[PDB]
Amino acid sequence: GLLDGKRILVSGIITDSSIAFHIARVAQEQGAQLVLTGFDRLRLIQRITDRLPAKAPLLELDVQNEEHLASLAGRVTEAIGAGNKLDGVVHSIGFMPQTGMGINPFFDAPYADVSKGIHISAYSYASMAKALLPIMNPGGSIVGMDFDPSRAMPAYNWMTVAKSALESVNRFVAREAGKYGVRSNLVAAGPIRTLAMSAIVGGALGEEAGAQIQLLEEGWDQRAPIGWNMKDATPVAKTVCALLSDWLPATTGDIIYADGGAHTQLL
Amino acid sequence: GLLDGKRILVSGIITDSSIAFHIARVAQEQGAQLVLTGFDRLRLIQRITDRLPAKAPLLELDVQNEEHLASLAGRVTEAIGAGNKLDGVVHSIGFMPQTGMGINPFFDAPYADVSKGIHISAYSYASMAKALLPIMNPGGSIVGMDFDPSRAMPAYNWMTVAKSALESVNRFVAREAGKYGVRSNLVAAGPIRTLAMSAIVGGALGEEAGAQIQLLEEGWDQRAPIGWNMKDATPVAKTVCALLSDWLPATTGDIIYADGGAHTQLL
Amino acid sequence: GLLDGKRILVSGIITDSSIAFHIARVAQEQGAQLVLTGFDRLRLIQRITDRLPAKAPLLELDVQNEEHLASLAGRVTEAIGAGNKLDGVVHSIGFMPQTGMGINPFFDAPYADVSKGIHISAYSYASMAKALLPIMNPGGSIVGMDFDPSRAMPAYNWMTVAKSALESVNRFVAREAGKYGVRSNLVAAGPIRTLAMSAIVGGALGEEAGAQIQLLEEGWDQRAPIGWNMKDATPVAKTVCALLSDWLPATTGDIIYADGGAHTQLL
Amino acid sequence: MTGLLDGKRILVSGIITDSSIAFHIARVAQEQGAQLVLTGFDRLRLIQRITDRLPAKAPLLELDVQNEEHLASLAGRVTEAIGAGNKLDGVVHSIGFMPQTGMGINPFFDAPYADVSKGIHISAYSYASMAKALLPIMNPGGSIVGMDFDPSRAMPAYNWMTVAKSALESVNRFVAREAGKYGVRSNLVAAGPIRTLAMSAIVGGALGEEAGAQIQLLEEGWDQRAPIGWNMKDATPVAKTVCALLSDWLPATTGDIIYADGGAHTQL
Ligand SMILES: NC(=O)c1ccc[n+]([C@@H]2O[C@H](COP(=O)([O-])OP(=O)(O)OC[C@H]3O[C@@H](n4cnc5c(N)ncnc54)[C@H](O)[C@@H]3O)[C@@H](O)[C@H]2O)c1
Ligand SMILES: NC(=O)c1ccc[n+]([C@@H]2O[C@H](COP(=O)([O-])OP(=O)(O)OC[C@H]3O[C@@H](n4cnc5c(N)ncnc54)[C@H](O)[C@@H]3O)[C@@H](O)[C@H]2O)c1
Ligand SMILES: NC(=O)c1ccc[n+]([C@@H]2O[C@H](COP(=O)([O-])OP(=O)(O)OC[C@H]3O[C@@H](n4cnc5c(N)ncnc54)[C@H](O)[C@@H]3O)[C@@H](O)[C@H]2O)c1
Ligand SMILES: NC(=O)c1ccc[n+]([C@@H]2O[C@H](COP(=O)([O-])OP(=O)(O)OC[C@H]3O[C@@H](n4cnc5c(N)ncnc54)[C@H](O)[C@@H]3O)[C@@H](O)[C@H]2O)c1
Ligand SMILES: Cc1cc(=O)oc2cc(OCc3cn(Cc4ccc(Oc5ccccc5)c(O)c4)nn3)ccc12
Ligand SMILES: Cc1cc(=O)oc2cc(OCc3cn(Cc4ccc(Oc5ccccc5)c(O)c4)nn3)ccc12
Ligand SMILES: Cc1cc(=O)oc2cc(OCc3cn(Cc4ccc(Oc5ccccc5)c(O)c4)nn3)ccc12
Ligand SMILES: Cc1cc(=O)oc2cc(OCc3cn(Cc4ccc(Oc5ccccc5)c(O)c4)nn3)ccc12
Repeated sequence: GLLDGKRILVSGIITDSSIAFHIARVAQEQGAQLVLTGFDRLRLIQRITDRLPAKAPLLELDVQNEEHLASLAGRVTEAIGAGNKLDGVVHSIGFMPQTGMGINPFFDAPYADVSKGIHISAYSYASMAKALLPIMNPGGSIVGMDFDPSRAMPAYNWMTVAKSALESVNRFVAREAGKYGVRSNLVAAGPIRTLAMSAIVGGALGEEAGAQIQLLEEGWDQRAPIGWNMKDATPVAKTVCALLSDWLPATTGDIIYADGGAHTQLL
Repeated sequence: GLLDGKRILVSGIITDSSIAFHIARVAQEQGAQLVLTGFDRLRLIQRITDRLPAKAPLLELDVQNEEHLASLAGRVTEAIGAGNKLDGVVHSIGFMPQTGMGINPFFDAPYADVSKGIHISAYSYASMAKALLPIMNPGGSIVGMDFDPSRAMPAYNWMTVAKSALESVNRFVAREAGKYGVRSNLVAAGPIRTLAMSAIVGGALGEEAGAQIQLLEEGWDQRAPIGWNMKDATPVAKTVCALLSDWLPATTGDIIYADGGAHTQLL
Repeated sequence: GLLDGKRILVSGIITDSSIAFHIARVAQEQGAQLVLTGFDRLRLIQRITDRLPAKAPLLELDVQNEEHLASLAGRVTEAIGAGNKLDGVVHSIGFMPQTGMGINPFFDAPYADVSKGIHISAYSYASMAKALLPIMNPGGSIVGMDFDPSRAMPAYNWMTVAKSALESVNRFVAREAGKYGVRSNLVAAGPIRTLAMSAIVGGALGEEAGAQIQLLEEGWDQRAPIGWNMKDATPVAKTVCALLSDWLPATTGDIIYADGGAHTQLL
Repeated sequence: MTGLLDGKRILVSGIITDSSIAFHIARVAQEQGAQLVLTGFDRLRLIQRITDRLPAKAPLLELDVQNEEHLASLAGRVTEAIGAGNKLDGVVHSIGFMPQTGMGINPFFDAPYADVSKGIHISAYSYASMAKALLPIMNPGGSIVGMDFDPSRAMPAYNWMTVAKSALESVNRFVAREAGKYGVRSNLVAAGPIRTLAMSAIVGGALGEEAGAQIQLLEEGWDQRAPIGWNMKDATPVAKTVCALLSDWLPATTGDIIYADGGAHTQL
């Protein structure tokens, strides 16, 4: 049990393809006791989370809702029991309106759209850490999901901007989390076919979704020295669990790349 | 005449200490014909800009005002004359509310304040390029001001997140501007005593402002192999002019460090 | 056991303070079956390895001796039993002559000395992977020890160049290892009081050794959001074991920073 | 005053053919008023014919960066060429070499250290040894510029030259620490691909039958990646970037890398 006895809050399950679903599955297989947070369709998410290896309380969390955030630690504490604290927090949340993605012109995305995406995808990492650090044990770990935004790329558009914001937020979350003996890190994952990829990325690409996703999949697997499988979230979930474990105890404010080594190779 | 006969739009002048004031001064000393944009205190900005080596048309430009941005190209064309286009555009604009700066807790900055800062400091780089690219000549150059946000640091707080988003925005503006034969780059300057430093950073640092700024100047100057004088914007102004000129014609989506070499040295 | 049943080669032990000694100890506490390699003071190394939880075979390996490298895989197979292969390889080797370190002028290190340092510290990562890759199992992992060379610093001098070379070598060794299903990563560790730190770094600093090392420990701990203990190799050793495990299976050609997050913070 | 490098005395090393990056650096620097001192290696009679194709006449000095005597006499020979009492305002290092075993389709692991070490000596250590030799005859406000090819990520064919470029980048950061004492800047120009003798003879030669396909993929792929396009046949943009660094217009940039690659390294 890599996470045996650890109490871990995992956010971001929307379907069984979600990276958070696989983080939760691997974490439960490794002995973690989970609290899950879901957004919007809690009744559908409930149905999905029933397919996880073990039962886990499901709490509603809209990161844009200040009352959900203010009552969060209290709702987590009643779910895990008084006296118990969290050892891990998984932020696997992202959003960007379709206007800030795909073939929609980069300059045409209104700031209202971009700002909502930045709020959910980047600011929410600080807001979740602010709400959960008061109930985190020393030695704990906060992990957020990133997609390497160091270079501009096709389709990802304003989400790349949101991920660059996220990386910077992570380094500041590490400064605040250090006061609690808590580490804060991002897992920069390769492309995994999720509902976000299909509905947000795919949908915003339209006529170009097929070619772009094919080129992304073939190019990523070629670039990755050990290959990359866009339909297998397990290596990403295992990396998130390594950061939640006690086996990366000196890493904070950082980014672990679970991308097959793709970011290290030009071609 | 490094910028001889170039029509250059310079935004960001508020006082004679502004980085945009020194860029405007150096650019005019190099033969550039300027169009200056100012925000909020245009009567006072007219007084400051009257101190430049040559008088230049001053236009109002609030980067949050959609009408100012939509009318920008037409107002510039009216200033430079029909049939003329801009060769350079300088974005030297930044803002971050007090809550997102200094000794005020990072976690206590509301997203409304952070979003306002990201709008002005990062999104406006894309909205200014979108407004001005249709009126820019091939071979042109768009330059924005950055402050190395790759590592977290005391006091800079959410402005670091805005600069990280700005760096990502710049890489996407480079893609769009490339279609016009225009380069887009950021100049990451070392610290310079401007109104933004004293009023925004210093204001948010409270009683710890004098010591933190003195510590920053000494540290930066010690780390920089060629030294650093935060009272002198000229080295920074010259670096922006090098980017506006045809002497860096193969550089786009990039950050040029005008910081004394500080970011290349640990101690 | 995180490394249950894995056969791992650990090079680089000279004293019980060596980072490789703690990597070997932690790997053995986690079920790894080790094969140890040592250089020059084999008798001392044998006494040192007698302090490890389990007595592992000790193999002579001077990384500048082509006979030792050409016979390495055969000697390793004699040690771990024919029919058995390595699951992991740890490179924890470094050397730089005194002229290429400390207060000795950077410009005065003769190339013969710098080349020796680069050969042991950087090229040996590729020569070790070349010898051991044919006897490594798919899923295997090669880990090297690095010290963040992205920025110049005092005293490290030509060893910073050797580490920059090593980071590049690591990225190519990942291209080669990838075809065998083997990962290749580096652990950029924070400062640890080892024999190399006192004899090589401290030795080259002269009478400035205590003050410089005291400043390094204080500065590193100050910068690390989770703190840093120069007398504690265990967090570093734990990180190397995480890379040797199946829990980072999508990371290759990469660098994981086991430095307390110090590289992500300016101050 | 009249030219970006007016009145500056600049040493330019690395000219071998008129396609060399150093040749175009020399040409553009002379076009901007720089008085040059050129350095050449091995084929000095052939190089003298190449250096006569430049806009203005410049002295040509022999310099094998692996030769202690050429380095020890260098500042003296430069002082003789520019006149005593005059100093260099710039130094350009556009030198590189890596034996075939360390390049192309030759297996990365089979490159012997003797070969790799020669390449790192010529391509990375020499940047420090040239600075050590020329900093004592450089003026405050001076500038040392070296040539780099972005080694932050592994790539096909570049193999051990990537390792030398990584070492060079780290050397440049330390050369900045030393040059700073003299008020001199030290930077690299990470240029995009340019059709030079090194590309054809060393890279192409090491690529064997894959030379044409890899060069065509490199050429078109870089142009595509670069938001402003990239012309592998035009070294002028790179030459202008080196002159920009040798000028007084990047006065606060040291120990750094300026990318003259059309922006390609910023795009995935
Ligand atoms: N799928 C990939 O290839 C990939 C790669 C790298 C990083 N990521 C990151 O992984 C994370 C999860 O994405 P995914 O690919 O698993 O997709 P997904 O669609 O399964 O997950 C996105 C999640 O964000 C949640 N979310 C959106 N708005 C929210 C709000 N206001 N409040 C709370 N939750 C909200 C959704 O409910 C959903 O569970 C995101 O941060 C994403 O950017 C994904
Ligand atoms: N001063 C430094 O040390 C330093 C260092 C690195 C980068 N920078 C950057 O330089 C730029 C200019 O800052 P400065 O230091 O010269 O300070 P400054 O106060 O002189 O400049 C900031 C400018 O932003 C303008 N601005 C604010 N909100 C705006 C809006 N809504 N629309 C249009 N303009 C708006 C202000 O009117 C002012 O002219 C900023 O991007 C800043 O982050 C400054
Ligand atoms: N100590 C630190 O603070 C620190 C920090 C980051 C990285 N590192 C790296 O970790 C590694 C281990 O060093 P350490 O700090 O544990 O010091 P150490 O003195 O314990 O180990 C250095 C080892 O290198 C071996 N070595 C030297 N020349 C060799 C050769 N020719 N062939 C084979 N082995 C050879 C020595 O025998 C010794 O075992 C080195 O690569 C070092 O640069 C150390
Ligand atoms: N050509 C490109 O695409 C490209 C791209 C980026 C960087 N670079 C770098 O630019 C520099 C110049 O290369 P180039 O492309 O102009 O090729 P080139 O063949 O024209 O120049 C290489 C030069 O190095 C010289 N040299 C080799 N060994 C030497 C020694 N022992 N002493 C002195 N000089 C020596 C050669 O004589 C020649 O003048 C090299 O450092 C190269 O790595 C080239
Ligand atoms: C290199 C490359 C080659 C190519 O041919 O095409 C590309 C297309 C790309 O851009 C589009 C994209 C990003 N990804 C990975 C992902 C998918 C879902 C994510 O979750 C989200 C959650 C909310 C909002 C938006 C996204 C996410 O953050 C990352 N897949 N598709 C990126 C790179 C290339
Ligand atoms: C290393 C260090 C040591 C130390 O003791 O203290 C520090 C304080 C720092 O953070 C505070 C800061 C940043 N600077 C530089 C600047 C000043 C004005 C800017 O303009 C703005 C425009 C709008 C909004 C906000 C700022 C700007 O973008 C950057 N000066 N003050 C950063 C680093 C250290
Ligand atoms: C910021 C700072 C302040 C200060 O006052 O002083 C410093 C000295 C530093 O540079 C010197 C150094 C590096 N370290 C960490 C290490 C120690 C041993 C290693 O092993 C080796 C094996 C073979 C050869 C050389 C070293 C090693 O690779 C890294 N400790 N000392 C770096 C930074 C500062
Ligand atoms: C992106 C990409 C796509 C692709 O399909 O293929 C590639 C092949 C590459 O690697 C091979 C190479 C590097 N270049 C650029 C150069 C050419 C000459 C140089 O000068 C030297 C001086 C002495 C010794 C060796 C080289 C030099 O430093 C860099 N041209 N060929 C690199 C990148 C790609």
